[PDB]
Amino acid sequence: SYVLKFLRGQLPEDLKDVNGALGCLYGTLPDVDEFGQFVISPDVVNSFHQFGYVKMPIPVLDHQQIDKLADEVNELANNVEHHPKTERLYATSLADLTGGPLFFCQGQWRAAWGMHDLIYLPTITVAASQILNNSLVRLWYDEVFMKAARTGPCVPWQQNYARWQHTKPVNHVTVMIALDTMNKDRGAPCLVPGSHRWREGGLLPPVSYDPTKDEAHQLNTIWEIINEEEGEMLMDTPPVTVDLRRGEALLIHPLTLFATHGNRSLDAVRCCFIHYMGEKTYAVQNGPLLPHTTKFQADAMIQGPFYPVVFDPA
Amino acid sequence: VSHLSARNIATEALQMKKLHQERGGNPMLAQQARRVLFATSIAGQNLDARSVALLLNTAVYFGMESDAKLVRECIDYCLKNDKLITVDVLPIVVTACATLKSRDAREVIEMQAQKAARNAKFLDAKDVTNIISAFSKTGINHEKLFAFLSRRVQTLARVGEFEAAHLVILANAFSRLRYRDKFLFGAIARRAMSLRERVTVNELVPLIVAFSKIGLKDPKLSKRFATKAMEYVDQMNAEQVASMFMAFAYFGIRYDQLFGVLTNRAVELIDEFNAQYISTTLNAFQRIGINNPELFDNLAERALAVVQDHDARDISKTVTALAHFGLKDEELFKRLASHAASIADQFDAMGLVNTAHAFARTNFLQQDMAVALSERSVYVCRLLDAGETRRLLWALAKFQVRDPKILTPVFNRCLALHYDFFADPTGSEEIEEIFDFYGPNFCPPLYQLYIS
Amino acid sequence: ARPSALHLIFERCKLNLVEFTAQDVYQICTTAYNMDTLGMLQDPDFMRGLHDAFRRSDQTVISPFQANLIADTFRKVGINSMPKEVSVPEEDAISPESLILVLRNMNITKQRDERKINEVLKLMFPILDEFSPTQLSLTVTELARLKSTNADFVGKLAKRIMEYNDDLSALDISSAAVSLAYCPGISHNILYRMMQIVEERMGEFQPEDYINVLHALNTLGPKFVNTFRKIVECGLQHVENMDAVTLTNYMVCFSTMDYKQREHIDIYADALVEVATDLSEKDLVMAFIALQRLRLLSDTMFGTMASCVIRYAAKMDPRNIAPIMDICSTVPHASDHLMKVLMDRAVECTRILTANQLGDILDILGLYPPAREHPLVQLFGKQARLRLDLMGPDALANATRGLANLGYADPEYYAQAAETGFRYGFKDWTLLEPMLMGLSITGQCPPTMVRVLGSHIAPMARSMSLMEIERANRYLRRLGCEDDFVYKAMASRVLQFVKEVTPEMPEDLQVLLQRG
Amino acid sequence: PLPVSYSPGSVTSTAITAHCDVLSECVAKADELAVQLKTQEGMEEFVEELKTSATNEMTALVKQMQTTPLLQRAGMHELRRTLYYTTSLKERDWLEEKQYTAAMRMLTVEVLRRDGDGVLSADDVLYVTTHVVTANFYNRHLWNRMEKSLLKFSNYENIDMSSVKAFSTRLFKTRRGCAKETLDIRRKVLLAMSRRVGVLANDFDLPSLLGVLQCYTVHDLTPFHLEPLAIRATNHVGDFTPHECATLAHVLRKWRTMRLEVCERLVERICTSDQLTHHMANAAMIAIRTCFNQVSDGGRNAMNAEPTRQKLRAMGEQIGCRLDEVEYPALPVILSILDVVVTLKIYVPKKCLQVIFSQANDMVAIVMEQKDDPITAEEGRQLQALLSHYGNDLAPELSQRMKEAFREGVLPDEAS
RNA sequence: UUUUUUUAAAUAAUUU
RNA sequence: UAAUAGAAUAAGAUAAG
Repeated sequence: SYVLKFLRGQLPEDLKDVNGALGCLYGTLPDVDEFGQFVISPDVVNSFHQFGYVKMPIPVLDHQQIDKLADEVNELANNVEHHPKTERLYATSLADLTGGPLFFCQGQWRAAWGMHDLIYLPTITVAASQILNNSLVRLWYDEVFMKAARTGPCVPWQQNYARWQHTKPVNHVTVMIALDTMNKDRGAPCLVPGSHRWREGGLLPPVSYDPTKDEAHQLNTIWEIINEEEGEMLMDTPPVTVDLRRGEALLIHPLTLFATHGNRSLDAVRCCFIHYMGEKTYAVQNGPLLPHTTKFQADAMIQGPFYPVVFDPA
Repeated sequence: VSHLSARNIATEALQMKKLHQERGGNPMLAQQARRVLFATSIAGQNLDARSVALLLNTAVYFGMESDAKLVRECIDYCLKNDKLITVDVLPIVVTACATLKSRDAREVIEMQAQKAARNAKFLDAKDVTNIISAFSKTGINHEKLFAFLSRRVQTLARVGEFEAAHLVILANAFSRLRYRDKFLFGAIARRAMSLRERVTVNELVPLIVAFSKIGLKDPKLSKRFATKAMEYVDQMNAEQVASMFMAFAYFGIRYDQLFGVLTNRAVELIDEFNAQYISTTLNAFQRIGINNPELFDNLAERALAVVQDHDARDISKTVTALAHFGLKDEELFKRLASHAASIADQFDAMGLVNTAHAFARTNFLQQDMAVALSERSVYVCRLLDAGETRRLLWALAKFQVRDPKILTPVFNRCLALHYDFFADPTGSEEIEEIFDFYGPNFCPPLYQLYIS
Repeated sequence: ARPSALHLIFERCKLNLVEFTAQDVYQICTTAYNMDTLGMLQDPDFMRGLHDAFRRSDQTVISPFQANLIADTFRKVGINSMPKEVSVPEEDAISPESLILVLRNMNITKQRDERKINEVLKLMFPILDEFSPTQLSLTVTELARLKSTNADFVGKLAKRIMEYNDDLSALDISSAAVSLAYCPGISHNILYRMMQIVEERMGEFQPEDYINVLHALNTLGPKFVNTFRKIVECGLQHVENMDAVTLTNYMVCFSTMDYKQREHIDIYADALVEVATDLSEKDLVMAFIALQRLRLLSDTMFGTMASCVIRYAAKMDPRNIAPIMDICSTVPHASDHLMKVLMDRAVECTRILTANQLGDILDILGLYPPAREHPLVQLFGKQARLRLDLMGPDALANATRGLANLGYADPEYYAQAAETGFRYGFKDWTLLEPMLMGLSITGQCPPTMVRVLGSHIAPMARSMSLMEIERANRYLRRLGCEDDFVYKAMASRVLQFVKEVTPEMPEDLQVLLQRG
Repeated sequence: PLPVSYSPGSVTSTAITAHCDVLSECVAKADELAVQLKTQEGMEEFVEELKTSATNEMTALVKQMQTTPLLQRAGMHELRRTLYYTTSLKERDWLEEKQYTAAMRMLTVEVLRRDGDGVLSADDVLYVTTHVVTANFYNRHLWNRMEKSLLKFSNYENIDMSSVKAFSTRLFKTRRGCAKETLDIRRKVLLAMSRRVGVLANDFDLPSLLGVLQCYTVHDLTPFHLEPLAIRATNHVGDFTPHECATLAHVLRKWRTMRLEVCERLVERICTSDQLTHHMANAAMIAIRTCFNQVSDGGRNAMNAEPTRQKLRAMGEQIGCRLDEVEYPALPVILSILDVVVTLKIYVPKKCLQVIFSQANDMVAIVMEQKDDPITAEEGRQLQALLSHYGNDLAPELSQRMKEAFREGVLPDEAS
């Protein structure tokens, strides 16, 4: 077609169509023979496979990049001048146009710069490939959480794969990145060590969510979904909260029991979840996996513009 | 780059933008400029109005939306300090805010429109064209401002104060706004007359295109343009020949002695035509109505070689033109249907319905194309006319599509526009076909409205 | 190393668990700026938490400059921060002090807002009678800095200030004079009365008062030359012991007013060059320009001032290279060493020079003999080819003329310059000529280019003189123009002066008379 | 059967109908009391009780809309009247900010949901746009969707006359202090129905014809599709009141329809008035000046040009003789009337001149003495020149006053 | 190549 | 406790009412 002279430098309507990654945060991706620098130690992989989660030794982003990424989150929940490309999100907490004390966004990698760049970050993608038995890494989807000051709620105990039942094999990993300093008083993760090998790699029954109640009861709902032996290993190794810095990341298994604390600080707290999947991932039904996405059929290999390949060890 | 002040950043961003838009669209420069602009802030430093305007324009030019920090800072500066945006930097701000569609952008555009309306008597040759082009980028309906700018343009053109570039920019800007002024365009045409040899081939074709698009219905200047361009055909490029065909299809007057020469020149450069040029030539021949199989065979043979280069617009226009003329090219139609099925999500509201109707009119049914466009049809129902909805429904019925998730949007749209749906006589036959397939069971209210 | 108590305090600050007021944030920032033993600026996660506390605090309690200092110390560490804008006082809050505070915050924190300025002026109009004499001068200064266009309100304030002549001191009088001089739209009657006030109390002036009055006189222009007269005589008894910057301002005023009494100008220049070594880069540049504009650059004068400017020539500002290059020319004095280092400095910063500065530098260096055998010609040719898109008609003419005079040969650049100049027509023969000089170096151009060039030339031939006619004919024959209209126009212009084909007429002119 | 969800814009009746009926009756009683006044305290007591009842009704409606899925099950006419009442009760100061925003956010959400399905008819888009932009409620997606949907001119082809008049009146009344960002979209509402107005040109009544013309001209819009609309007015003069003729003259001047033949009828109809005012006199002078500049001394009828100038001058004298009855509100009116009189060499009796110059004296005296309260220096110079030209014996006080005003410097400059 | 420009305008009607 | 300024510069096709 003819792109007008003042529209030649524009970008696609949704950043899904942007093949590759823009150079905004860390420039361009390294060369094919330059991907060996971001490899992680085998002890980190062993710790992930033993505990069900692991904290990467080094922060993944510089402070200026974290500031820019937090500005993207701050502008993704404007509620006055709503974000451009808001329709390019799988879900939003502001669909009601009011929001609340908790802001959650999904599929923001198609809406803002930096967030689209964060998907192709080598530091986390190489580690995800190593976790996934050195295979192709494909984005599953994104998620952004923002809890307000003095009133932010807490997300109770949950299993990630319990929301991904339409994907056949368990071949997933979660990377959670703290865009702000976190603690037990503001959005720190609370994971159960060794909880990904409890029900023979199965899924625990969903927890009962009763809002408008204190955080202690919300975090104490664990004793209602476990059985006697799981009670014993919970007695032996109680849930542990991980303190995260301004850029530190955390790898989480899909089957690991996981919750987030509430926000009692004087400022909002932000975090970003990115879900990755391997090459050998299939669907179970006929239809789309996400709202307004490419539809697959039967046991169809999950691929397309909505699930880009972010790393290839070949 | 850290040692460079923001006044130098604006200059280098403008340099990068100028190199990008004109001297080839190198992605290297685009991504370097995007990376440089992504880490810039107008905070704590005193800056000129021109520097802020340049930063805003170069940021917005490189795909930066209204949620950016630099864009927000530049937009805020303009609002707080408005009088600092003189007529020299008004077009920059208007061009930057044209694509930005937000409350602050709307307010800024309105304030600059009023400023340009007040100061329309004091502009010179550069300012009038720059302002009118910048306001032609944005979609505005301030007729009074356009009339004042046209009066100033006529006053300046009486003393002969416009070059060929100024003339083409003015004509394009005024034809984009659909501002039909017989005297303004007569003055522009007479200024081209007076300029004479200073208007080259590269600067004459866009003038003819802009004069054809506005539609003045004046046969006195169309003949003159044909005569003036008849000597420049041998120098014309393929992209210029296609634009010439399109412009003189827009005019609507038949010039056989010119169309023959244009056809010969197009045949000479058949190896240089892309998909866009083929689609433009076919659409121009469809509009003007001449049926020339000899050029059509060459155009179809060329289009069979550049199938992978075809865009959704090109596919729609080429298929519609080939269907109108009753030309049978089974291989080309199969390849185009497969390609359209490949890029079904790029179709806009008009293109999807045009492609579906053109494929359904000819006895050509392909499940790869049919399923893809039927599924895509859901997202464009809300942007269609009553006649377009009727055409889309007939094409969907010819595909034998019965999925309720597809049929409910189109039936809702045709029910909301039922008066215009049933008031078009030329589609009456199509109506008695649509209800012949679906029957009274599907959407009873539409059937009852059809009976009445 | 942070001990347990310090570590826990730092953690509480990092987690936004401590409610900080603006005063406490200011104290912490002052401590960090004064003593770096704890490494506060070396912890990004601590300074970011302090900034987050700063945003969510009540900043109205602290002075505007305290908020500006917090913002500056956050910017220095790498955090993008800006103090909040103050709201316009409402209902009972309108008092003179509260309204002056809004302008002061707009000044110090660089958050200028025309709408709030207008609202403050409308609120301050009714209560203008409650202002103390000092607050009126503060308002005049604040409005002068903000580049306000409401000259009527500033005139009212000036009248009220001048009603209190006895109360005001010399410093206040000088500040009011310079602030009024900076405002563009002040009625000349108020300026005349203020200058009359300044004329008296002349001996009470201090060096800062002299500098302020000289700045005001420089801004005002020659119409106040009489007042400047009362300056010069008043400065005649103190010239032998005076500040260097004051003498530079004196020379600038002498250049601006076009002073006629040469004895005082010579006295001031001779006193200036004694202490010219104490001047900064900008002051030295302005003094060097002023001495040139007054025809006072003798051999000793130029040598002494060039010896001083060579010191700053090593790291000269890009805005200062072109002026001293201009002063180096148009004088019959040796300046080889100055021009060498100036050309080297221009080479160093070739990638940051704007289009106008590059064109100017090339224009001055066009006719310089030692500039041809330099890398600068080639580097500037590439830079000009890059920057042709950002060049106006004047920059185009300057750059093309400078490159053509230097012997720079590049057909593509000259063709691109001609095409760029075809986009906006050449108003003058001086603008059009450099394109012809550049294109005549290669001796060939497309027929369309020479055809458009002739179309441009033919109208212009009705005013050019005989020398310009000969030069245009030379360029036209070099480019190979076959159009008859242009040659007919040039021959018609020639006939006006000659009226006949003189036998002695240069052989080149007879060919023109045949209208080839 | 297909699960279509298209309900008529103007059956499927929910409790929203009853709530809107209660609100309608309350507003009707309040407006009836408002008419009845023309016991203020007892009146305002009943107004307060009705306001409390309406606030309770709206609170119940908002709670029902929040808790239950009522909007999806509701019709569409009920949604339109709910939007109307939510926007209207805010201008009447019967609702708070929080409740108004809560009620409008869900209305916009439901409107966007119905837009996604495509059931938004060609009339409901115009209705929602007019009742959202005039209330100055900003939603980015809603505004962008409406603006993009207002460019499909083929949809807005068979709009009813009542809808056109109601939307035009709604846009016209709230024009005075509308926000700038709301202007452009307002114009896109007017141009969407411009052809319906043009084909409805021979159907409007005379009072509403001028209303449409003023609504279009006040939004700096003079579309060609409304060209017959003006022409009929030019061919229907004499049925207008004398005051309306001034606005008709201004409109016809802005539509490039103002010729010599209509000027005579317009000025005669102006002079048929019982007593002139500043508006009729100013419009008449502007029309006379405009028709005075349309004569060419070297055209086809160059020999006929001077008689036309004499006719224009005499009919200007007709107005000029009646220049003492009017009351000038501001100096620019005087400086325009006197400029027209001097430029066209119109003769004015000394009595009218004395009254005119007496009126301006009080104004300049107010400006000079009060000094607290915008006569610029150039306007004062023009007034001084006018007084000197006509003679200083007319107003000897004004000459000294204005000369002292220049000496003191009270009058500001045009630059400031 | 000779068309035209310069107000503070505020009077529609409705259950949306 | 905190206040100093410089530059003058033009790109150009949306399947319409």
